[PDB]
Order: sequence, then C-alpha cells, then structure tokens
Amino acid sequence: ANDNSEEMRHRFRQLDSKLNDLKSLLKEIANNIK
Amino acid sequence: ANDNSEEMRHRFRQLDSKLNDLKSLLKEIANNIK
Repeated sequence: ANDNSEEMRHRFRQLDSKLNDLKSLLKEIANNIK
Repeated sequence: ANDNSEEMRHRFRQLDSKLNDLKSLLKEIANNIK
C-alpha cells in the first residue's frame, strides 16, 4: 500500500504551520506598532 | 466517483485566503507606518 499524497500532504501541513506562524508574527508586529 | 484533486484544491484555496489575509495585514502595516 503506497501513495504519494500523504508526504505532500504533510508538506502542506508544515507550510500551513509556517503560514500561521507568519500570521502570529504579523499580529505581534501590529500590536507592537499599536 | 472519487478524486483527490478537490481536497488538495480546497487546501490551496484556504492557503491562498491566508496569503491574501497576510497581504491585507501588510498593507495595513504599510498604512500604519505611512
């Protein structure tokens, strides 16, 4: 049982985690300005 | 009728929505500086 969807899916989850980290940092910078 | 393109496509739309949210926040920070 082999599939390539799960590895690229895990890459999608970790890049989405990096996106949420960037969103958290931008909310932090918006709080630092304001 | 089964396909894996729609679920990764919906993941693409929601990450693109997060990208547009990051772009909106960066335009907001550019307006806050200027």
